[PDB]
Amino acid sequence: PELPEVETIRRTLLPLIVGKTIEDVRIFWPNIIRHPRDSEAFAARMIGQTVRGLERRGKFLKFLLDRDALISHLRMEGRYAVASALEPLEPHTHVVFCFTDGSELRYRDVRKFGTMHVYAKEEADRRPPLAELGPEPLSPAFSPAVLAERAVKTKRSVKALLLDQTVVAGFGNIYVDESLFRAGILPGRPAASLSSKEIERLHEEMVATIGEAVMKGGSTVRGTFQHHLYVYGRQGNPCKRCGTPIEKTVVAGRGTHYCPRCQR
DNA sequence: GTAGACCTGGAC
DNA sequence: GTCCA
DNA sequence: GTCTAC
Ligand SMILES: [Zn+2]
Repeated sequence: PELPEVETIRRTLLPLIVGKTIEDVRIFWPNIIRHPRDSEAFAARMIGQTVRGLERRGKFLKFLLDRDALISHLRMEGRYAVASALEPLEPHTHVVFCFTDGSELRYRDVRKFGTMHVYAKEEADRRPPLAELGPEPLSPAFSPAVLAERAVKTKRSVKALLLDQTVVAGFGNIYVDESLFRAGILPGRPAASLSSKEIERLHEEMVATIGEAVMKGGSTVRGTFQHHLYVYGRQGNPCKRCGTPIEKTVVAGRGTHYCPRCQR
């Protein structure tokens, strides 16, 4: 899940929990709770608070309660669902919040990588993990200029620069490869070796890609945007623009898909 | 930079 | 049995 | 998806 997936979850979950008051919280896999460290304290501070709103910052979901904010990261398998407290839980359910009306919010995560933090509202943006986070791609904060300042100062690949959440928030393996394809730029190339015409071009393809994926409810990998993917997950398949077999190597320590003729 | 963690169930 | 994200 | 260790 990247910005489009996390943003879709946000729009689809808010109306199912707004106004509900928390009555109890249960943890079946402690390590998921990062702050406060003691999972018993995390559970007790939320009791009695009402869900007032739900926001997003990069790839993080930000639950807004009475005085606190709950910060949740889904990593690779994390998923949410609301249901009746009288029915059986699905497997791999590690954290559950029970509301005073008999319903509950369930969090599942097969690999157990997800994380959760909670702080008073006014302190959330000044502390980890949201503190040293970059600007939103669909906002004036992100521009061709703000993308150059960072590129003209490093040897690392251009893909390695886009995966970094401090540079720009929200992009992942799927949308980084797609964006670089639409811009005609090889992923393994140096960030400093990019011209101005390329920078602006890359900025424009990232905005148009993230925007499109959102209007389609994200992509279903592992939702209808996966039908619009050009390179991701298409090793040894004819390119949609030129017909050259898509290739797959390894850049920045991650699997990488690209077209050898279209990108350069 | 690229293995190596942190975990687990479908792929081949 | 075993390699993958 | 991220963080850490040669
Ligand atoms: Zn091509």
